[PDB]
Amino acid sequence: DIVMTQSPDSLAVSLGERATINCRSSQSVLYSNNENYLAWYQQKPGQPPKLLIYWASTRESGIPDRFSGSGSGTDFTLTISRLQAEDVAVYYCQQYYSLPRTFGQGTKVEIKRTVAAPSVFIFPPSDEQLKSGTASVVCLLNNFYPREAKVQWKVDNALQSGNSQESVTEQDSKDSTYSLSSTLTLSKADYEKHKVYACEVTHQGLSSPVTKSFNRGEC
Amino acid sequence: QVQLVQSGAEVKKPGASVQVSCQASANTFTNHYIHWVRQAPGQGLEWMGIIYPTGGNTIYAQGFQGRVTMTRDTSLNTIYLELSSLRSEDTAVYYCARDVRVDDSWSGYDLLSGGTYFDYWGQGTLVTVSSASTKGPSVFPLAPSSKSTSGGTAALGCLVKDYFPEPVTVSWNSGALTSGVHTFPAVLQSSGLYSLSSVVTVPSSSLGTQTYICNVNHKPSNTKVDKKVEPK
Amino acid sequence: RDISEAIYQAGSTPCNGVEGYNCYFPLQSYGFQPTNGVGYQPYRVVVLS
Repeated sequence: DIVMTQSPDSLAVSLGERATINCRSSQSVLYSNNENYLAWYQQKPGQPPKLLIYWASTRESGIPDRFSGSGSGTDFTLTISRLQAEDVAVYYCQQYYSLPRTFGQGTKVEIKRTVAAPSVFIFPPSDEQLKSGTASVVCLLNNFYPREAKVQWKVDNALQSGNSQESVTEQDSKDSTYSLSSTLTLSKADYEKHKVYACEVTHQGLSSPVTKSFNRGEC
Repeated sequence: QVQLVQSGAEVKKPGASVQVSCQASANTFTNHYIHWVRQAPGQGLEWMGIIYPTGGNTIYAQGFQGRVTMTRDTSLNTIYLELSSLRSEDTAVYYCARDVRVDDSWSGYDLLSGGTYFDYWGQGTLVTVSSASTKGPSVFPLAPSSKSTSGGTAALGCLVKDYFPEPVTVSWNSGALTSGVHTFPAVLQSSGLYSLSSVVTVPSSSLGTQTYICNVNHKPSNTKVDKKVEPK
Repeated sequence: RDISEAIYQAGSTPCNGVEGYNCYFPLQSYGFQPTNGVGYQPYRVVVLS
């Protein structure tokens, strides 16, 4: 099969820095017209995608030129000079060559994550979800640097997690920073009855996770 | 603008069917192959094969050969695609992004002139997996326990919870607050129902007592919400 | 083209509302004078189709 695959999977330079997104197909991108039937695409969060280049290197209408490059047989390089603000989006190659063809894995353009650790605001929920539900190790973050994110969601005051799940916001803050959310497995009374429930959060320059938690009986 | 760009939305359980529509402008029935495609929330796009709208000739991607139906409804302007034998794992976005038009002097069913690289407006659509825990609006108090509340690092109010209709305008932003909402996502728990942890920033006094509330109206359930979630 | 007074000179920077080195305004003053040479001196003009 054609197998268009991307090289970087994400970009994390500061805005106005210089970069490229690159791809290689498995084989066979030339048709023996020699136009190279491949394209380049983006979609920002919640957008249906659009092309930014087609027929290997013909740019889309109003394309930034710094954010535009070319295909070249099996291998290709989309330019990312002068890393434009609000250009941080899912981006990849696509095979125009034949009917089963696939888009590349949507490599994420982003701003450079600063040293910023998230705020320690997290704890187990208030009474309408803790006492009326479960006093579990609920976790949170605000303005975290996304590049080395971490979180806590465990009983007995562990300051870690394992039986837990989490999600992160867009990198919209000046630190390339994002909000964050998470939750943890514990008994509906036992997570508050234990020595603490953890709620901590960490980021790309955090020396340890922020002290979000509930004390024994404070959950 | 592009009428060939996608439309409509649905929710359906395992073993159900699904539907789609478009319109005969821009990449119309006279102007492209209606090369439908889908993408999961966790992934890049995949082909649902190709359709030629007038006369309705087709090719299917073989990964979906027993799961797919097509329609030459060009009198209604619609390349009205459909699907069958859906699953929870089939829940995905869908789009109608057109082919790059015919590239030669010839005429006919040019189903050798496309692939992944659709070259016209997608507009988007979605089919939600109705295997999940279908339920009404809820706004869980993301505001903190006694160890974390009443300090300058805290945040208050509530976020969307307990329903497969997990999207809601929660964010601790029900007008009792109207700025400083930390965008902590409404991710699904194991039953597909929401488990959101969003909260609104405040002064350290409000962060220990304020009447913060979430506008947690479960969007796929249509019902409104405004539930309070005060710290401490 | 550009019947406007907005900032225009950058896009590598986010172009915040500071009209300086962050992102300049283009439409600077056009004030030629008779104290200048014959080409620096201004023209009053009209055109039609």
